[PDB]
Amino acid sequence: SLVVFPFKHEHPEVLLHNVRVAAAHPRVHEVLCIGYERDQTYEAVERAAPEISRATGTPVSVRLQERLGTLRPGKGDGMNTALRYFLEETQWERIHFYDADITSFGPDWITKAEEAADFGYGLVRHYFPRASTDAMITWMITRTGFALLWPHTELSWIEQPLGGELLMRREVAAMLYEDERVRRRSDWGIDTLYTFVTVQQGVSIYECYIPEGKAHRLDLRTMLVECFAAIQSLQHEVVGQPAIHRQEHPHRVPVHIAERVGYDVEATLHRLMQHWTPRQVELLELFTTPVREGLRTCQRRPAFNFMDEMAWAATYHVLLEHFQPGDPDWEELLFKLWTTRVLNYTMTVALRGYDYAQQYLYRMLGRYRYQAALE
Amino acid sequence: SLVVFPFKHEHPEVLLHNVRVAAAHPRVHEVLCIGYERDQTYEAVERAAPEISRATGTPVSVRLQERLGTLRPGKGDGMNTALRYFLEETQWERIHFYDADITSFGPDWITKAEEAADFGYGLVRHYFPRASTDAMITWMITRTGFALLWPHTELSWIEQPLGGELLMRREVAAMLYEDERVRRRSDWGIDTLYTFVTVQQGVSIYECYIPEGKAHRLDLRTMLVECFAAIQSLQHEVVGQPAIHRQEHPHRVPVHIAERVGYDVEATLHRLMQHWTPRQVELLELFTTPVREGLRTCQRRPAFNFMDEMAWAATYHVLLEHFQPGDPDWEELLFKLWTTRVLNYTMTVALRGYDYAQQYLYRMLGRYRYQAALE
Amino acid sequence: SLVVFPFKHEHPEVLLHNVRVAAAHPRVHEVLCIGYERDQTYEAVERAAPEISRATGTPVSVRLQERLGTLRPGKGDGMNTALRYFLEETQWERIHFYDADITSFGPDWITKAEEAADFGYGLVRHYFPRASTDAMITWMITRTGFALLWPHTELSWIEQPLGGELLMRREVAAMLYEDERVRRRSDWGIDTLYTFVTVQQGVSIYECYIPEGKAHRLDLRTMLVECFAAIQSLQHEVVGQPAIHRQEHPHRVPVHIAERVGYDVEATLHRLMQHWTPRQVELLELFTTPVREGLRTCQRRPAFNFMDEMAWAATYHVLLEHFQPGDPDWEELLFKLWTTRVLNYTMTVALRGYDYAQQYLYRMLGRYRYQAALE
Amino acid sequence: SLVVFPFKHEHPEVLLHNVRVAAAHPRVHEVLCIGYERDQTYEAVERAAPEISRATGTPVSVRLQERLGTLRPGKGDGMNTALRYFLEETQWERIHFYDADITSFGPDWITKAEEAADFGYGLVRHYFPRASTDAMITWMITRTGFALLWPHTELSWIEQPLGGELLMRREVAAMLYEDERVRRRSDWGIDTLYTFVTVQQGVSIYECYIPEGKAHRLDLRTMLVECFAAIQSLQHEVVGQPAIHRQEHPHRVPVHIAERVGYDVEATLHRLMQHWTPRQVELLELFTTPVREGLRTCQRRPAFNFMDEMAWAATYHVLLEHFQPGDPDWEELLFKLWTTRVLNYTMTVALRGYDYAQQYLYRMLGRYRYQAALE
Ligand SMILES: Nc1nc2c(ncn2[C@@H]2O[C@H](COP(=O)(O)OP(=O)(O)O)[C@@H](O)[C@H]2O)c(=O)[nH]1
Ligand SMILES: Nc1nc2c(ncn2[C@@H]2O[C@H](COP(=O)(O)OP(=O)(O)O)[C@@H](O)[C@H]2O)c(=O)[nH]1
Ligand SMILES: Nc1nc2c(ncn2[C@@H]2O[C@H](COP(=O)(O)OP(=O)(O)O)[C@@H](O)[C@H]2O)c(=O)[nH]1
Ligand SMILES: Nc1nc2c(ncn2[C@@H]2O[C@H](COP(=O)(O)OP(=O)(O)O)[C@@H](O)[C@H]2O)c(=O)[nH]1
Ligand SMILES: [Co+2]
Ligand SMILES: [Co+2]
Ligand SMILES: [Co+2]
Ligand SMILES: [Co+2]
Repeated sequence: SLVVFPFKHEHPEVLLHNVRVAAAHPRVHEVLCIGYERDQTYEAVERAAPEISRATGTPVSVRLQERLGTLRPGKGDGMNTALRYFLEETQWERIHFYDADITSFGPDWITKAEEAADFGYGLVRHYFPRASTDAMITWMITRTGFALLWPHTELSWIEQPLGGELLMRREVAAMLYEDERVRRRSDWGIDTLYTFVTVQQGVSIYECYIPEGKAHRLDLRTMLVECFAAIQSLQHEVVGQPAIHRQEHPHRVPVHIAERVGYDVEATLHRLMQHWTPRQVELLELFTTPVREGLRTCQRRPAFNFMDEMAWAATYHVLLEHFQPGDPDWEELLFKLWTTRVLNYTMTVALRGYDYAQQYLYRMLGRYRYQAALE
Repeated sequence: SLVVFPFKHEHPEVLLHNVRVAAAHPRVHEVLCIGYERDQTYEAVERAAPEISRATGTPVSVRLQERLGTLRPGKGDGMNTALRYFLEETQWERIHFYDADITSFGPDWITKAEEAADFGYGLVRHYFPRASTDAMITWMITRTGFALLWPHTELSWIEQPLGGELLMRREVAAMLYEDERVRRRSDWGIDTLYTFVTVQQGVSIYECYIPEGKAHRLDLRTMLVECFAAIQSLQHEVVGQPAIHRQEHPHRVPVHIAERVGYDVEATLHRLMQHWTPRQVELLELFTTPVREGLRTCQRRPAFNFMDEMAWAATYHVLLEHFQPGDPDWEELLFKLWTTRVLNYTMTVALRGYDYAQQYLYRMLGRYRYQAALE
Repeated sequence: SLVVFPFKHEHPEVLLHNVRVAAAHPRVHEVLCIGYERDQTYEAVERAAPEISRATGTPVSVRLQERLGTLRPGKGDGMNTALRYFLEETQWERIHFYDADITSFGPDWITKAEEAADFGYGLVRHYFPRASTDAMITWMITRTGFALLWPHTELSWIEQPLGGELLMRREVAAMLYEDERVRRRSDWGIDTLYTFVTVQQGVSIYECYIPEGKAHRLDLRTMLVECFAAIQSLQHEVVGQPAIHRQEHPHRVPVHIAERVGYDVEATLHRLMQHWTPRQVELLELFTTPVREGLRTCQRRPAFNFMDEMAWAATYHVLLEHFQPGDPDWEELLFKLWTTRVLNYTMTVALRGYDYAQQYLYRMLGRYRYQAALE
Repeated sequence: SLVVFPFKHEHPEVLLHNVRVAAAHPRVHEVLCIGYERDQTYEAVERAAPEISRATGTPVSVRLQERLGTLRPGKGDGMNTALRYFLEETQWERIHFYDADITSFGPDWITKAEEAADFGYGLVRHYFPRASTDAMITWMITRTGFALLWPHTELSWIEQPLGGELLMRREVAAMLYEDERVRRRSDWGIDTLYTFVTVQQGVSIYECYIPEGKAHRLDLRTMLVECFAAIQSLQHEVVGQPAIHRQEHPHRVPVHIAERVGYDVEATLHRLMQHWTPRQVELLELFTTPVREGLRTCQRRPAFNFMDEMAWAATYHVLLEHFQPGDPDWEELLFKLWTTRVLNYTMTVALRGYDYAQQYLYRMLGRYRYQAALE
């Protein structure tokens, strides 16, 4: 198997540790790191590589990403470069991707994915326990979108559709790399695209649980806009009824993960009152009253009680239809709109406890799916 | 929709309450109670029925079960009689079954099923939080069997395959009632059969979670042997890869359920030393040494440490191949064998806490599925 | 025993229920309700009383509170009126107080206190599980104060020093009513004074745990200022080393209590920007820089990250030394100061989970006790 | 301070690690290991000592225990030897004891005790989270005894009265070593005696919480009889009302501790049926019927449902009055009697979950204290 670590700016020792873990694994035949630019991380890896592959017997190499897509040159280009290399320059049966920033990485992650692949599956996705104010793009943007636009499909059931830790087999990777839609997604939209098109092609999927969680490095705005844009670009797509989808049963959350805070609330409330623009005030005219009045209040004081579940779904539709990717005002507006949803969820749900928050989030997708199936 | 309550011996007020709840529901067009015999429960319902249907506007009636199967006349005959009535004497689009003994029954159960049915599903199964020493037939017999015999299929993933609370639509019911295999299962085997053949036909299934649990009346032996027999009778069947199967994400277990005890341990230990027979001691010759020696010890003192996970799987295969349904010695032997498994799980797993027990049980099915895929 | 319910404005049926519970208890010899004014609740009780005491055999009566203290005529006057009545016009050995608003009241509360009293104790205080954003006066004002000013004593170890549910025996009541310091505390300061002087007199105290919690009616400002003022007035008091103090071991919090929210965050954030005054801005000159700059920001936008644990202790000392009871500006400033503490605790601690929040609060008192012992 | 590790047979590296931890601690001026005999552990320490003390600057030495008591030469003699050494041959202000077998020992244990000592306390006891089937001597024998014999005192409130991890200051040590009762307790009875007489002298006590628990090496019979014997020997003692006793607030149990099993159930059930004697059967004549009949059943099959809470208290009184220390039949009978109590608790309480078990155990002491205060 080929194991791939895409990296942009990262601590050399963190990446090197993961590289060494992967190389030492009996089922890994090659390690490839794909870099954004030729920075210090890059040179650090390039120096260590001869040594690592000499010690473990499995070859390790670095490359810059190629420009394969047509959006902002980001992780997509990184990942698709690995796909191309994997497909065109190696003979290996399977490819793994893991984020380079991971500090809780162990041989077990590779084993669990390899074993599931042996069982037949075409895509194996790792998924993790998460703090109740983490993963707000995942929940309020990706999974919400999937639920609202493809309620009868497997999409919204996938636990971590943005996750960069997965194993695909050669034919699945070929399938995706062929696909014009995924190829062009050079930015943060790439994981969304991998998730969507594998499901749309009826690839069978297993979700691995990694009980110890994904410790990593601790931009949010860019990721938010590009994820939403990814969903918007797919909105007219047609998806068949489910292929095989199974998920390893989750363990209880680790205490240290259940007990941490996703963000700085004071700073977020502040941020909500900044970067206003007469054009944004105008754009709000497109939204339902509660939302329009709600968000306008944020010029003077933080307001978010208005942005409950049903308000957010209404807002999501309007965004789907009018959001202009690349327009600074629309991006700021999406950022602010989403922020109020996060804040509302934080104060009315997250503050009720980890378990309450989980039961809520799942019920939220269910309510969205049901509503969607009504129209 | 038609709502059906199969009853044998039950407290009249308990059943009448459930009947009244169902009749009052806006989506229920008829209630049917199917009785084993014409006892006091029966006459109680028959007297109340004119009154209830007058007050709610939806018709309510009682009938004796018909003899439709070829095994012991039990619940199967009860449920298939309802199927027949539903298919042949009404025009309704959907049928529910709920156990008559349920005391925690509420309009919600009907709503959740009807809503899932609207979504498209062919079978909707209710499932509940359960005490860690409950559902030992479910886990050690049914789910174990499904995992060991059809590891690549959806069968072992179904949460409560013995569950009597479900909704099917007309074509799914027709399809089951048609089927020689389910029709003949007049005994406790019926839920196993409903579960098996719906999955084998690729019916799409949704599992509803009812967070408050299923409070009901608190024979075990009969149920055990007939459930095992059901599985044994299906052992040569071939099952395709999964159809659509989705399950509502579960809430945390209610405290009162997590904190209760499934059985009397002292009495069970005693029961293990009773009803011995020279023929049973001989039959043990067919089992691996640890098991044979283990079970033999039980003539003098309770012993069960020997009956771990791998020992039970070995035992299971031997049972599948040699267990003679209706033979008193085999039934007693199955009962004792299983009892050791339950005791072993109780002392080495359940005693470790509710969560540990759950993570264990799910991993057990996984280990069994993996092992089965190996041969 | 005499059981006493002090009431101001309450639902007649809620109080009448509690009255009836107490009167029906075999250990209760009289029930007394003490009213603030002769409103509808009062007339409701006065009408029902003859009937209740006829049915249960134990006498029930209502009275207006007398003016016995020298601050705002509030709960103190209510409770001391009961004390006077108890001591001067009855011969009973023990007196209970319970808030009239309680809806989870049961004969058990009385039993548990009566049994503890039998054991020998002089004061029995009931304490309950509480939502993690509840009891912010209790934690940030009363317990904090106790820990900061009397670190070596039992005071800060009392679970719910503001609690209105307790049982005292005749001599304890006599001792309190005698005391000019407690007599004069006619306002919300009274429970603080009851707690302080019983500990100062070395009365032996037992804390009863009521596992179901105290459901009650759902002013904050007046209570806040009067509680703080009570502490301030005691600040030069000397207190001896601990007498007997024991507390029933707590059960796990009920889910419904752990999962509810103390307050409306948006509204609180808004309130923090209101009722400013040039005089308040000036008064801030007396506080450390982080706090002064912090609170000032609140004229434009909510700010509270600055008001951590240590910042709060710093603030507390300044308040102890300069806060003028009755001065509208000081009262407003204390309200805002405390609100920022609550917000800080909410976002950095409470959001981490009920358990984390409890471990934190107890460590906070520890950190405060230690710090105080240093000077 | 002097830190003492008493050892009998232990893994050299485990003890040496703890010695090195203690010596490296800035507050520790000397380490002393006290051995049972001159075995391998002993020689291993004797060799390492020069080296350790050389490296840390704080002297380390080993000695055999002196024979100072009049019972079996065990741990008591070991600890009292340390006491003597401390008092007679050093000038140090404080002494710690820690079990030598501890594998989760850290500088933190010493710090927490030293800081509490700084606060004024005479005795500091460490206490830990424990598995719900651990500490059955502690609960069913020591705490139960203290509750039943001295209900109005602090004794039954001490968390871990058998605990070997504590810090005492010079005068407390002197006071104990002076005392004929404690001196003569050369066996396992010693911790019981340290606990009892410090409380009887009104020494102020603080209980430190060590949240990570006490991992140690995994005889039971001997310990059981000598702990019971200790309590029996004190039964006519008179104890005053409480001196100062405070306990650090506990954190949530670590998962790994909540999830482990204190013993082998099958083996225990077996053991209950062994080492019977006609004289034991006769001795049972002294006990209440349910118990006499119950225990007799154990000759044929395990029985324990009979040995609930009230049955155990009745049994305890009989034992207090008739148990003959040193009589093999009485010792066997106590062992069996206790074993049924443990089994009953295991099956009716422990199996209900860790929290339920704790709430139960504390209520048990409460029920016992109340019952005791009745006569
Ligand atoms: N090659 C490449 N890697 C990237 C790029 N952007 C992010 N990454 C890497 O993708 C992985 C996930 O990114 P990260 O910033 O940790 O986002 P996270 O998903 O929030 O954990 C990390 O290894 C990043 O170094 C990019 O533009 N090119
Ligand atoms: N008609 C009919 N109903 C039965 C028969 N046996 C059991 N039942 C009913 O089927 C439902 C489930 O039975 P129950 O004894 O509660 O088993 P459990 O809850 O699944 O353990 C109850 O309503 C019983 O009254 C039978 O032979 N005929
Ligand atoms: N007699 C009298 N009772 C009062 C007064 N103020 C409050 N109470 C009562 O004291 C009890 C506690 O007050 P409540 O408003 O519920 O405060 P809580 O402690 O936050 O629950 C209730 O029964 C009130 O009706 C007062 O001025 N006089
Ligand atoms: N000096 C001495 N130490 C002993 C004796 N018996 C036990 N110990 C030590 O006392 C400590 C506690 O004993 P241990 O067997 O671990 O019992 P437990 O941890 O309380 O169950 C350990 O360090 C033992 O090595 C004895 O007779 N003499
Ligand atoms: Co990352
Ligand atoms: Co039932
Ligand atoms: Co109230
Ligand atoms: Co030990």
